[PDB]
Amino acid sequence: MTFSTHKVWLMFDPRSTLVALAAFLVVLALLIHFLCLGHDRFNWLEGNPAATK
Amino acid sequence: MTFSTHKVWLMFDPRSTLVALAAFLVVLALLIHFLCLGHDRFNWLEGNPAATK
Amino acid sequence: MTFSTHKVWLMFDPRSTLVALAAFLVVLALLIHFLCLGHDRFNWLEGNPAATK
Amino acid sequence: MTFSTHKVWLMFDPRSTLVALAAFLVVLALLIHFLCLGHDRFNWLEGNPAATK
Amino acid sequence: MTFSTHKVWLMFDPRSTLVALAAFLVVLALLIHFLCLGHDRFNWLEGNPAATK
Amino acid sequence: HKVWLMFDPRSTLVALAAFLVVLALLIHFLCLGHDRFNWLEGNPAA
Amino acid sequence: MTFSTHKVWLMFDPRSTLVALAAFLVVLALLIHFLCLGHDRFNWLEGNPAATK
Amino acid sequence: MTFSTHKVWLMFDPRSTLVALAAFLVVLALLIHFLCLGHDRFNWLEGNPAATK
Amino acid sequence: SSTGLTEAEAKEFHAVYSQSAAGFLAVCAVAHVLAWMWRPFWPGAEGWV
Amino acid sequence: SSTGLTEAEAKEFHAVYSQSAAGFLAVCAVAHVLAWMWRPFWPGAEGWV
Amino acid sequence: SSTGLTEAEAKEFHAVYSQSAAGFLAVCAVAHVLAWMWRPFWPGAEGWV
Amino acid sequence: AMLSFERKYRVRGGSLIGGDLFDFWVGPFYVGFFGVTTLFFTFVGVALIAYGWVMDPSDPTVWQLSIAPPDLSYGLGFAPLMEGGLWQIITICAVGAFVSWALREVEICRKLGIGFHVPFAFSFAIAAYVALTVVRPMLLGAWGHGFPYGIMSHLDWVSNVGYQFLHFHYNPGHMLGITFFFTTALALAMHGGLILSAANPGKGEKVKGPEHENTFFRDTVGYSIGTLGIHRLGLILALSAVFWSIVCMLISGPVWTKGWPEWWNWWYELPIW
Amino acid sequence: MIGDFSSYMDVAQIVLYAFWIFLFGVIFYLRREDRREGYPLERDTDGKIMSIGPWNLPAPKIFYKPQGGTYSAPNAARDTRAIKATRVGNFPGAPLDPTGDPLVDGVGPAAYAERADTPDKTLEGRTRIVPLRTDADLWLAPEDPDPRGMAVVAGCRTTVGAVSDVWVDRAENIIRYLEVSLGKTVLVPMPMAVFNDLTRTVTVKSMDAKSFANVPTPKSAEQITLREEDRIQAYYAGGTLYANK
Amino acid sequence: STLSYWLGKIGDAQIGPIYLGATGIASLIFGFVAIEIIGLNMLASVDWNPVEFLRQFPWLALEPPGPEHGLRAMPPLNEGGWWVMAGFFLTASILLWWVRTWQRAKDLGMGTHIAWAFASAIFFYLVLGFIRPVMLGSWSEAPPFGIFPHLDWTAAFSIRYGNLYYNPFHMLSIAFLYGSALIFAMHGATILSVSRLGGDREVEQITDRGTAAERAALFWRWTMGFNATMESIHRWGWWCAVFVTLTAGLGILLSGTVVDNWYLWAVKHGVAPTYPDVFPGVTDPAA
Ligand code: BCL
Ligand code: BCL
Ligand code: BCL
Ligand code: BCL
Ligand code: BCL
Ligand code: BCL
Ligand SMILES: CC[C@H]1c2cc3[nH]c4c(c3C)C(=O)[C@H](C(=O)OC)c4c3nc(cc4[nH]c(cc(n2)[C@@H]1C)c(C(C)=O)c4C)[C@@H](C)[C@@H]3CCC(=O)OC/C=C(\C)CCC[C@H](C)CCC[C@H](C)CCCC(C)C
Ligand SMILES: COC(C)(C)C/C=C/C(C)=C/C=C/C(C)=C/C=C/C(C)=C/C=C\C=C(C)\C=C\C=C(C)\C=C\C=C(C)\C=C\CC(C)(C)OC
Ligand SMILES: CCCCCCCCCCCCCCCCCC
Ligand SMILES: CCCCCCCCCCCCCCCCCC
Ligand SMILES: CCCCCCCCCCCCCCCCCC
Ligand SMILES: [Fe+3]
Ligand SMILES: [Mg+2]
Repeated sequence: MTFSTHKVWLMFDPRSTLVALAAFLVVLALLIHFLCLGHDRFNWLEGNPAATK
Repeated sequence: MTFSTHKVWLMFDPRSTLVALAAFLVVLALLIHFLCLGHDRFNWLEGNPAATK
Repeated sequence: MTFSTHKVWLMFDPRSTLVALAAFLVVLALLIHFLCLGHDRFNWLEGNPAATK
Repeated sequence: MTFSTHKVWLMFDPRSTLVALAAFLVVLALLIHFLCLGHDRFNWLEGNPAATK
Repeated sequence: MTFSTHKVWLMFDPRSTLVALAAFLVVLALLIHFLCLGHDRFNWLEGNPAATK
Repeated sequence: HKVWLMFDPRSTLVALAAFLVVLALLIHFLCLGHDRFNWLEGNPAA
Repeated sequence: MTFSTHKVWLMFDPRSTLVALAAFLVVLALLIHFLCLGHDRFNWLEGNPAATK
Repeated sequence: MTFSTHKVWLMFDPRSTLVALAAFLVVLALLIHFLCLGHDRFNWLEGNPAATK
Repeated sequence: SSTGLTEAEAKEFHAVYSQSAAGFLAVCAVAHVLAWMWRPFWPGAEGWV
Repeated sequence: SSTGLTEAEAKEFHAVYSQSAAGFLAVCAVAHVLAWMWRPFWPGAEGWV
Repeated sequence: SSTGLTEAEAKEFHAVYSQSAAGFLAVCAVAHVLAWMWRPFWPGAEGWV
Repeated sequence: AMLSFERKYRVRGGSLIGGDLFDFWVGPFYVGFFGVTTLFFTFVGVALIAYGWVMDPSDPTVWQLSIAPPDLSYGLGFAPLMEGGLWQIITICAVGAFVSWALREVEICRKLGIGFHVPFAFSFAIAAYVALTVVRPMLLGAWGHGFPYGIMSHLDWVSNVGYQFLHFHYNPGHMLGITFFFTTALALAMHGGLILSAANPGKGEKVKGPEHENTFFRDTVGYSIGTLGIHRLGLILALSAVFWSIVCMLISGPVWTKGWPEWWNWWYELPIW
Repeated sequence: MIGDFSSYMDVAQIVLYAFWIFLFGVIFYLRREDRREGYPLERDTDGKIMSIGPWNLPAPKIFYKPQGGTYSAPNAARDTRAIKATRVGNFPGAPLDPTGDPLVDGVGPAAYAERADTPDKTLEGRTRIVPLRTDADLWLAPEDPDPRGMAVVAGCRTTVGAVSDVWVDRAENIIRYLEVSLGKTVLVPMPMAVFNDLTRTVTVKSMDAKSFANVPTPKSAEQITLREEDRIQAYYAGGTLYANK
Repeated sequence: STLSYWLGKIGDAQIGPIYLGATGIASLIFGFVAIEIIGLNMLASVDWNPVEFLRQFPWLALEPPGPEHGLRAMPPLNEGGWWVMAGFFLTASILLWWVRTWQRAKDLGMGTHIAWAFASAIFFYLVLGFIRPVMLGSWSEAPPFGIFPHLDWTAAFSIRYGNLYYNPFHMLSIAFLYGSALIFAMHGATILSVSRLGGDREVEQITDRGTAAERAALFWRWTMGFNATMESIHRWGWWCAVFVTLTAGLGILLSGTVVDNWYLWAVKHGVAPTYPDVFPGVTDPAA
């Protein structure tokens, strides 16, 4: 999919694509934030020193 | 979605979208408040010192 | 499946095929990232020394 | 099945056979990769010394 | 229900009311007799001294 | 009142009687469950 | 049933009689082989001394 | 069933009889191989000494 | 209306129900006063001492 | 045919799909080169020493 | 309307329910004043000291 | 259109997201958006279970495989992937897959024009799993309270949690759940036997109808539940069993912290005696 | 030792494997019984019957029906009625689109089975589902509200008519259908109706005013066949997908 | 033949009449003798006080003979003889009730499927009380006739034979009980969902398939890839319920007779999980 491939929406439903993409992006963002929270250096709410080893 | 994309609601039902968005926002707000409460520096009810090491 | 085999889409439905392919690729990427996260040398968020023995 | 046995596809559906073959091949590849990962000499991500005994 | 409210039975069936009242009174009497039997001072069959402390 | 032109007097009375009997039993059990108010065990008040 | 009573099969269905008889015979043979295996003197695979006491 | 009793197939369906006999033979072969594996002297993969005593 | 009672019947039933409830509450109030006289059930600042 | 597409439609769809897949694979190859430069992922005879 | 109750019967019912609810709230306010006179329930800075 | 009567039923509709992109079948299975999410979560979870299996140093068999939850010291936080994080991620994926399965069943029910009794009943099993792995752990303040994901190790978790109260048989909710589970098997046996007896009356007998079905139970126990009442009764029995299991596990630890036999002192020393 | 065959094998393991064989045989038998309806399978693209082994398809069993007749399962009968729905390209798994009115045609959730064209009977041979106006031995329990006379509201909040009678199952003493005279008479399946005794209304949210005007009707006004029952119930079930939308 | 409004809401309202017959009367006589024995032993165990009986009824029981009596055919009464009599009379009443159910099925022209489903439960009950004690030669291995006591027996049976969780037939019986609940919830929900299509009339759907049976089959085919028929799901449920008690009897037969420690049996067969040694230096002080 590119800036010029506008005819993708003649095949793929815009509604399903938008609702599936939004769900996937929210799930991915939550997963990555939790993975960052699960490690010593990147847990910003915990505030460990950056040099963790 | 922007200030000028008013024809979204010709594609998405305004009411089901509103209720789903309300549910999502409430759940997200609860999750973020609980994440703040689960960490020492941001639990405003426990009142730990801001500098937590 | 090569660059010149365009008639595969007369047999495989582009919509179903791409939904399955996107799902498989995303899940495979997640698995391979989790495998790197589960090992000492390749967990980039834990940041162990490269020489793990 | 050989190079000259083109008439398999008058007996086996090409599309369903391709889906079944793709599923079997990916499952077998994952099985063998996990079997390699579960052994100290062939876990390339753990990187044990080759001479494990 | 008092002496002058003879018209209760125009709204409450006398036979069902009598049966329910008899059952309730028997159960209540059994409950209070068991309550007396379950305490040292008012168990007349066990015959403990009244001064039980 | 016209309460009984909307709520059935019989059923309301039988439900209220059941509720009151259950409540009385529960409060009497609550009193018997404390040493100060167990009038049958007869513990000292203080 | 003897060598001369050939009119049993006018009473019992041959096909189902043989299926049931084969099932019974196989189950009994398995049971007796396992009964022999369950005893020290007759377990031919364990090979205990024939003198067992 | 002997070499000359060819009319048994007018009583037993050849397809189902072959399938059932194959299933029984495979199950019996697996059972006997596993009972051999379950004894020290006849487990050819463990390689215990023949004199198990 | 909703229940098959005439307004006069409902008024009579309400009169009797109110009388019975007032009697029940008066007996309960006297019972609670008697129970307080037996043993007070609201503790002071020191407790039951 | 079976999918309801015309060979002309299938050809254009395959052009777009082929370009997208080739770009995805090129990005994956670049990411793999970057990951190898970060930390090589095939051990020697002695491991990660 | 959606209930089928007449707009005047609903008015009578709301009048009676309003009186009942106001009496209930007055009794609750009296009970809360009495409970505060028994033991105040908002601690100071020192707590229950 | 696989079954001999399936073609006329395979139409568009039933989607919970309002779209035709995922409306299709792969073999007998119906694929939805929630079917895709179910497969996503399922393959992630199964692959992570396999990863935890091959990374186990003790070389366990399929029975001895165990992905254990984090330590209780990690609280409701995040554990290392090899120290409970894998269990946490598999729990999240399992919850997602089960909810997606229920929503896909809702989609299939909407397509077939039938009631949503099946997704609703499966929601009770999902609620039991959630109460075991998410809700009870948060009530107790640690994800380490969930059971390990292993065929045989979750039995050890059950055993030790039961013996943490010295006699789990004396839990009242446990008693109610066991009563309802055994009654569900009793009722299922009775119902299956009655329908099989009506449909297979024997030789020389015609297929019996509702009169015979009701007569058999009125002649045996003295009451007939009917043909619609038996299925409501069975659904209610199974749902009550799972609900009382949830109650008994939510009162063990969050509520009761002592031996379960001594809870019955409420009855042994009831104020009556 | 007591229950041992070797240093590894023992009696419990062998009994467990014997139960494994028995359980797998029982599952095989059960799966054979699962294939008494709808098999052999057919392809989604041309309707070609797929070959199933005689070890997976059981021999037909004969049901001697209570009122006469013999039903066999499997029966070699296949539903081949023309479905009034189309799809673009015969791709396996592609769902169909109704050409006209899916409710009248019986497409999808409105599809129905060609059952017996005779009314269902009881043990004594009298019609099982009959309107209450015909039978005097059957009445309605005074503890429950009487549906008759209640207004009928569709899913569009429109009063489409009133309940004129109730059709009762004489074999189970249960109301099966509601006879509704449209403000010309239709049968509403009771599971598809919600009753409100305070406002005296019956809500059928699966129908619109347009769909009520096309509900199939029985040939007789005191007699309904199993096929008519099946068609009416399928119509109201398909209304959940095709009416208010 | 009275009616019941409350029972008429969940199902039918008619309670009765009940046909007892000869085997029914015999079963009632035997069972009443058993119940009288059990209840009078319970009441005598609190020294006849009904206040104490009400207090302690869950804790009361009729207790089996001790191990010192073995399989003595009739031990002394107050040493397990009452238990042996109650077990005999209960077994006779249960067997006569099974014959009664078989006969009721036969006289109605119906199949004897409920009778043979009851036979599985009777087999489990017999293994629990009679058959296993005979093989082990001890009445003491049988459950008491009491509410909390048979739970104590359950726990002590699991403890005695090394964590009955490791009994493979206990695992199978638990799988079959969970599957009974699963299948019966599935079937109840499926039939209730197609009740708008006449799905509760299942036997009419068996001999004449309607859209209810077709949609019920297709829901499960589209959900999990396979389905049953309107009659086959009942065979599924029947077999699942039968296997519960069949595997229960099989796993109780094997406990103490061929397997004495189930956890060690699982250790031998590679079933018991091994956990990291958190307590490194703990050994048996009596070794
Ligand atoms: C808030 C007032 C308007 C609105 C005004 C604008 C304006 C102006 C812009 C956007 C842009 C975007 N909007 Mg908007 N947008 C609205 C409602 C939405 C909703 C929704 C369902 O409610 C969604 C999912 C979005 C999503 C988006 C993104 C897809 C897009 C760029 C992503 C981004 O910048 O950050 C990532 C987004 C998220 C993580 C979630 C989205 C959160 C909010 C609602 C997005 C608006 C943020 C915007 C940048 C701030 C400007 C609004 C000010 C309050 C005036 N908008 C409402 C109707 N939106 C930008 C764009 O089109 O890119 C070129 C842009 O310039
Ligand atoms: C990427 C751009 C083109 C493409 C361009 C080519 C070219 C050119 C060739 C192939 C060949 C093959 N392709 Mg290709 N291929 C495409 C998309 C696919 C898809 C799919 C559903 O996306 C699949 C399953 C495949 C599968 C395959 C293999 C079956 C086959 C030989 C196996 C192999 O060499 O590597 C093993 C397979 C894997 C590790 C997994 C397969 C997935 C990837 C996409 C394989 C393509 C890699 C290809 C060799 C690299 C060329 C692309 C460059 C980036 C420019 N292709 C797209 C349409 N493909 C070769 C062939 O026919 O053999 C003689 C060949 O010469
Ligand atoms: C690879 C390109 C050709 C092909 C070319 C050949 C040639 C040449 C030969 C075979 C032969 C066989 N092929 Mg072939 N075969 C193909 C695809 C298949 C597929 C499939 C579903 O994809 C299957 C199951 C098979 C199976 C088989 C075996 C049944 C058979 C002999 C078994 C064997 O040698 O090893 C056991 C098989 C397996 C363990 C699994 C099979 C997997 C692969 C695909 C088998 C390839 C074997 C063959 C030597 C490939 C080398 C070809 C070189 C490029 C020249 N082929 C494709 C179409 N195949 C041989 C034969 O028929 O004997 C007389 C033979 O000489
Ligand atoms: C073996 C080949 C013949 C056969 C030839 C004979 C002859 C000859 C005699 C019998 C006799 C008997 N047969 Mg015969 N019998 C056959 C098959 C059967 C089958 C069967 C379902 O297959 C059954 C249940 C029986 C049953 C019986 C017994 C009821 C009866 C003697 C009891 C006995 O010996 O105790 C043990 C039995 C069992 C534990 C069960 C049966 C096992 C076998 C099959 C019984 C055969 C025993 C027989 C003496 C062997 C004779 C064969 C020799 C080569 C001559 N037969 C076939 C058809 N059978 C005897 C008789 O009728 O007495 C007056 C007798 O003289
Ligand atoms: C002799 C028994 C007479 C009777 C004669 C009277 C008289 C006189 C009075 C009442 C009053 C009341 N009666 Mg009366 N009452 C009767 C039967 C009942 C029954 C019943 C279903 O049997 C009930 C529920 C009631 C209930 C009530 C109360 C609601 C009400 C005041 C509460 C109370 O005094 O103590 C609480 C109630 C209970 C704990 C349960 C009821 C117990 C008994 C049955 C109530 C009798 C109490 C009464 C003082 C007895 C005095 C009779 C003497 C001959 C004077 N009565 C019969 C018909 N009842 C009083 C009243 O209306 O006040 C304005 C009142 O003055
Ligand atoms: C963001 C604005 C445009 C867009 C602009 C472009 C441009 C320009 C290009 C692509 C190209 C690609 N796009 Mg794009 N693309 C869009 C939305 C999508 C969506 C989607 C459903 O949201 C998907 C699956 C894709 C998929 C893809 C890939 C298959 C392909 C190359 C793979 C890759 O680089 O990373 C792997 C893919 C992923 C990890 C998932 C996709 C993630 C993002 C959205 C990929 C876009 C990267 C693009 C270079 C960023 C340009 C946006 C800038 C902010 C201006 N695009 C939208 C419509 N896209 C390239 C191509 O086909 O050439 C060979 C290319 O040059
Ligand atoms: C509430 C009443 C009963 C109930 C009901 C019920 N269950 C149901 C249904 C209903 C009505 C369905 O419709 C649905 C179904 O389709 O059944 C065929 C389902 C179902 N009941 C199932 C099983 C099941 N039900 C159980 C119990 C019960 N189900 C209750 C007793 C149990 C028990 C007691 O153990 C099990 C195992 C499935 C067959 C099915 C749901 C299938 C499903 O969710 O599929 C999507 C998920 C996957 C394909 C796999 C996901 C895997 C994860 C990503 C990783 C693994 C996580 C897991 C926690 C690991 C566990 C390890 C060890 C603990 C073993
Ligand atoms: C005072 O009491 C009155 C009169 C009011 C009556 C009331 C009675 C009451 C309240 C009774 C209550 C009973 C209760 C609560 C019983 C609970 C029992 C439970 C829970 C039992 C659980 C399990 C028991 C089992 C499995 C027992 C099985 C026993 C068997 C199978 C024994 C078989 C014995 C045989 C066959 C003996 C044969 C005789 C021989 C052959 C030995 O003779 C030589
Ligand atoms: C959804 C609510 C989540 C609440 C999380 C509370 C626990 C997180 C903080 C305590 C556990 C981590 C402590 C620090 C460990 C090392 C740094 C990751
Ligand atoms: C190798 C083990 C094979 C086990 C096969 C088990 C088959 C069980 C079949 C049970 C049902 C039989 C038919 C009953 C029909 C109704 C009769 C009234
Ligand atoms: C022509 C297609 C016929 C159907 C093929 C697919 C069948 C899929 C069956 C899925 C369910 C299998 C469940 C097995 C559970 C075993 C215990 C884990
Ligand atoms: Fe059923
Ligand atoms: Mg031995």
